[PDB]
Amino acid sequence: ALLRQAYSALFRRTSTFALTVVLGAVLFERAFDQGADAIFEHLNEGKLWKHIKHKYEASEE
Amino acid sequence: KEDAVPILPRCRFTGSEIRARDDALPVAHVALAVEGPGWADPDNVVLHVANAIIGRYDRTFGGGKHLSSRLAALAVEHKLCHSFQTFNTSYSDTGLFGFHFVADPLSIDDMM
Amino acid sequence: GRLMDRIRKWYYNAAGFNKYGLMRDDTLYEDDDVKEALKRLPEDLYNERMFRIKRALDLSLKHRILPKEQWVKYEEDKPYLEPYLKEVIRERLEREAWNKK
Amino acid sequence: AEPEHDQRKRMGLKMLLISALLTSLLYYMKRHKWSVLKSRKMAYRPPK
Ligand SMILES: CCCCCCCCO[C@@H]1O[C@H](CO)[C@@H](O)[C@H](O)[C@H]1O
Repeated sequence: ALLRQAYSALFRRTSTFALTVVLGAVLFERAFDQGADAIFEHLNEGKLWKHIKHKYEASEE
Repeated sequence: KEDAVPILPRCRFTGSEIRARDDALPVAHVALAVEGPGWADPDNVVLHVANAIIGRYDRTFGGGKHLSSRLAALAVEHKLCHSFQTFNTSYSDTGLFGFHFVADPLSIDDMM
Repeated sequence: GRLMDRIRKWYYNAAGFNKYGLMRDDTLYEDDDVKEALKRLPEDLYNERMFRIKRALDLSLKHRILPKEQWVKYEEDKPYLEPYLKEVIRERLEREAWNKK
Repeated sequence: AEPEHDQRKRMGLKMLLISALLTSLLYYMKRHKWSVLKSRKMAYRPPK
């Protein structure tokens, strides 16, 4: 049972609860950003500089 | 059937409260407890030792402010209650580990 | 005829405090006269008023009302405080008048 | 007129998701705590 394990290991002792929030945040950020940026760029294919950049990026004059 | 001892259906414990208020009563009584293990469990030995550390008090204890029980000392120093007791009431399959105290309306909060 | 009575009974139901189980007098704003009046109420009337009110606040925090059956009926609304409140105001006006003379 | 345009919108996406998430979470917590008063029951027991 994850809930019980989670409770015993993470949420019971206030010290571990804080550690879970911090470590939880560090991991949430990394994931959340990559995901949102991922969604944003897909919803905007070929419109961002990232996308068209190659045309003038060492391929002109 | 006649010589078999019946096993009783288990009793579910519930974290909850019941408040019977009557401001016309001189002192307030408060009891708080968590579920205990029940007769057979060895822990009951430790629980009782625990209750011994906290102990009990009542305005007629002469030890007063020097009583070893921290709660007792505090109750004295700050006039926290008329009395208080710890208990570990056991039952076959369950029990009640808690404490009960008697205080004046305006010191219930600090005592608790 | 029974016009004033049709109106009153109407407003009474329009008001809606009866849905909380409160008497008209339970809804009074507690200014100075009302406070004195309340101190004169007999213990039983006072404790009943207190429960009705506590009950109302609990219904209010829950965003509920009483079942239609429990609603106070216009004609069964007991004006338990009006008598005291009138005397308190009578006494006050006497003093005010007298202290002027 | 507004070079921030794209960044601003990218930020709006994150704001909404975190907003959706955080609001639900806080709704549950508010409800969890109040549950005590929401379900509370009382009775008037005079020595009548
Ligand atoms: C209700 C709480 C809302 C908080 C939303 C936090 C989201 C802010 O996220 C922002 O996104 C930008 C675009 O990728 C980045 O350039 C910023 O550095 C980043 O802080």
